[PDB]
Amino acid sequence: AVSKVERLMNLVIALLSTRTYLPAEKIRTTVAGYADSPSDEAFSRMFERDKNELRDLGIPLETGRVSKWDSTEGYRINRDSYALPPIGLTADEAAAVAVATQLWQSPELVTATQNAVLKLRAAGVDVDADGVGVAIASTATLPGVRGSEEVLQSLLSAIDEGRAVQFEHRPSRSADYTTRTVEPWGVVTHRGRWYLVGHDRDREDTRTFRLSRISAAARPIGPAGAVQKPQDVNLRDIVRRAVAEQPTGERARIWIAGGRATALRRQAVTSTPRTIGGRAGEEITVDIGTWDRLAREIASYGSDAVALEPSSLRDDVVERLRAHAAGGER
Amino acid sequence: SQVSTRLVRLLNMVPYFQANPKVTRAEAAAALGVTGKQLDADLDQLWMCGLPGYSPGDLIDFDFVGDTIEVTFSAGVDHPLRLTSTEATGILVALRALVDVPGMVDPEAARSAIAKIESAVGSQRAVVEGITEDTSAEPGAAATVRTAVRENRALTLEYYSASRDSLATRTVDPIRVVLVGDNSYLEAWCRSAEAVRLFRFDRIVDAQLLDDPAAPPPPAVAAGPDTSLFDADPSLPSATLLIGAAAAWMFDYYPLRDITERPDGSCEATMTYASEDWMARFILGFGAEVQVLAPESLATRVRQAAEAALQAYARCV
Repeated sequence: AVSKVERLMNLVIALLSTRTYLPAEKIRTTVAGYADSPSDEAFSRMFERDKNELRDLGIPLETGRVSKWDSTEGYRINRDSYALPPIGLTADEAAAVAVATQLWQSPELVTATQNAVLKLRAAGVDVDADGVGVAIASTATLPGVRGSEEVLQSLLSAIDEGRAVQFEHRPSRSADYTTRTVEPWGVVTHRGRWYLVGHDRDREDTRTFRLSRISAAARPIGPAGAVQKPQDVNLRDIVRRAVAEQPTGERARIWIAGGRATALRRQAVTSTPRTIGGRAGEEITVDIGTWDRLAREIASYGSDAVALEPSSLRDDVVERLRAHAAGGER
Repeated sequence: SQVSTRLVRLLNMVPYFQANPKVTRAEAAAALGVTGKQLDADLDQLWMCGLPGYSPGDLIDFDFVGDTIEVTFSAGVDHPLRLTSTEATGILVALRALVDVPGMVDPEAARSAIAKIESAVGSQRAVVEGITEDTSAEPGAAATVRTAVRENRALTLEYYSASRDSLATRTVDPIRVVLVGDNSYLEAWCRSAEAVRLFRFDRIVDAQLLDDPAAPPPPAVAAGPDTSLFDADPSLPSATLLIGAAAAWMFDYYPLRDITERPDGSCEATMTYASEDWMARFILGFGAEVQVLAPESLATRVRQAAEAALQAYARCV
């Protein structure tokens, strides 16, 4: 009567401690747990199941010939390939790992992170979370981390398996869902927002998709190893380009009353004091960027911020203010 | 399955004990995150298993000194098991996700950890990568905040209140740092108003360290990690507004409630506002894209503000 865990531990210990390849019959005779099989076929099936499980657990089994004077196949576990290289960790890195191990919430990701942390601690370092005293408050309201958790797991699994993905994506809530099948290249984060980078098989272009928009149906399709992304492609540069295209638009002169518009004050490029209409303040020459965003920012402050140049932005602001002042009828 | 994880843990226990010569029971339980009985059963099961031959000098044997654990013969178990692709990828993803969040972790430590893990596991440029190789966007206030949290020293913070649109200089004592959504907030007790408040890093112009290591009242009274006193309160007023199809920008970054759909664009939503001025500015920003429905007083105030802005623009040149 030998338990499965004990049998597997005995098998891996026996393989690790032997410098010569071991055939199946020797393993059956020597290692405990392989002497109770009523028949040879049952032993072969049990051994194959155990070897499949051990190979699935990531242990690098190697199969070869016992010697140049024999032909029966034998098994071994390389001591060099099985052992991770030693690593020295300072207090800062230990604190970083301890803080980062408490982000995920999916059971699979939690289990994987826990196993990785256990292996890292067993490597020799001491990872402690109570020293920093930093916790996580939000666990079910995050639109980037918590909301985009299962989708990120599916994308990571597909990238690891080297397979294309098919999913449903919508540019906005008003628009309609569209089925997109793309070959992924990686995942890049920016300002705490994930952005899947891939090449579409329906448009043939490099696209970045915000993981918040994509639903949980990130179905993996295609044979393994069929995805060969170019190495020279820099995903982070493409993400940065996709984040913002218009550098500065133009230079605009906007008057803002003093003591307010602090958010706009921080965005000021050049400033000059001036008093207009009995109200003092500063006229600032600044950038443009997105026209709609700047128009909204100017219109939010109302009389506090007065646009001077260009005249088109002033006309847009005046039109929006008149639409507001119409009484809501239109 | 569960058996796989149990086998991995029981195989990696030996190097953990080899690294720490005299680790006690409580430390081992805390490190491996298992109960006392489970730890004892796993240790006993590992005791009676080892090299083939099963001589008492051929299997792994311990040396129990009181309540301490030490290894005398590892039988070849000298190094921990390698890292699979999934766990290493998850760790790297978490580390690269927390490096951009301001104040939760030192960026230099995160970069060093990334480099060391990549060197240990042999990862290449085919993995997740950040945007900023060297941020340099830290103004130094975040480091001062972390130092004050570690050393429990008084801090002076100049915070920009967007609801009131002002700059307020306060003397606060930190309690803990928490993450909410994509905006991490430093939690601090302020004696100016004598309350627990959450300040955002991007709204802090600068921080000043002071030599007043005074323990805040909440540790001596109540030190709940959440303390969501007004994160979601019924007393908070809510305005009912109509949103056009084009103005979908606010549909993502703001908590819209009671969303009603209409092809004619005659169905609306409801959103809470902290202050009347904040909601008025938010409404005026979108222009004609957003139409005011309720309350009537808010609509009248918005109309008066728009008329005043139009008059000011007419007077100005």
